[PDB]
Amino acid sequence: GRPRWKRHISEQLRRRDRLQRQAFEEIILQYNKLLEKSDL
Amino acid sequence: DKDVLRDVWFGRIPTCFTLYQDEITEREAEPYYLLLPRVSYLTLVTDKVKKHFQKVMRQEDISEIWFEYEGTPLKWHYPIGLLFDLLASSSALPWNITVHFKSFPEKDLLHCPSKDAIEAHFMSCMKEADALKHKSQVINEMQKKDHKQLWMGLQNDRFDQFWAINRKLMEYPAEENGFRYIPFRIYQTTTERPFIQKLFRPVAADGQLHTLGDLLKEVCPSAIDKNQVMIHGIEPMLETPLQWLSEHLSYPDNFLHISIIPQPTD
Repeated sequence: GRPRWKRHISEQLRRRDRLQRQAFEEIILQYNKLLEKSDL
Repeated sequence: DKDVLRDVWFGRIPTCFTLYQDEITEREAEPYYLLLPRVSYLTLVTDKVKKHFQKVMRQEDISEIWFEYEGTPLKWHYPIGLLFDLLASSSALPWNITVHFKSFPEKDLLHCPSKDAIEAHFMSCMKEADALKHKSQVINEMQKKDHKQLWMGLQNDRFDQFWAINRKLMEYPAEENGFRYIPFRIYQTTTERPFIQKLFRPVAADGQLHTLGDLLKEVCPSAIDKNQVMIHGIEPMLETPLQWLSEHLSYPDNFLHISIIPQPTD
């Protein structure tokens, strides 16, 4: 039984990663791959 | 609560690096998109950015790179997550940082000549933290090899390598209910002072633990009434035990960086 404020931080932290990291993680990868090619 | 440490350690911020428009280049410079570690520093993780934009410029125009957001030079000695939470959190992603090779703002920035200058500033923040908690007994009682593993863990983004040593910095004597003092910094965009740092104990006279609101009610009473209290990009409940925050939600420098920003316009 984790306290309310602890669960709140775990939920908010996962929400932070959903809205910020997980959103751009794949496109940034695909972009940098295309960039490196252009420099070739 | 090891899951919270990883979530805090591995947080990433999508960022867009665009070259300043007045810089003269031999060819077109495409923007460089990158995920920045929230817990690291700009000068540390930007090596790929520096090499990318330095290829398109003449050596005559090359100088010490510095970064800026909406006309504000970004202080590299502040953690990346803090700079974003404090400045760009209300705007649309990705974080838009402009790359400047010219006209260095001597007044608002520290020169970062090498990686050592970052390690020097970083270790200073740790020593200052352990002085407030253990009276520098834990950090001074470590071999110099352990101090390098903390830095190497941050530099190489190794969660286990870093927290192997850093766990000893989060422990306190049994008789005591927490640290001697909680290292923290409260940043606000409209205040003349860079931040608010004072002496605050995790425990009250009666023995009850101080919460995040108790701290704010003390050193920043004007932020509670309209304002957001943001730590690592989230909005913790004010009842959160402060001792717990210092352990789990601190940055690798063992400081708790708190940002007070108004509610986003829309």
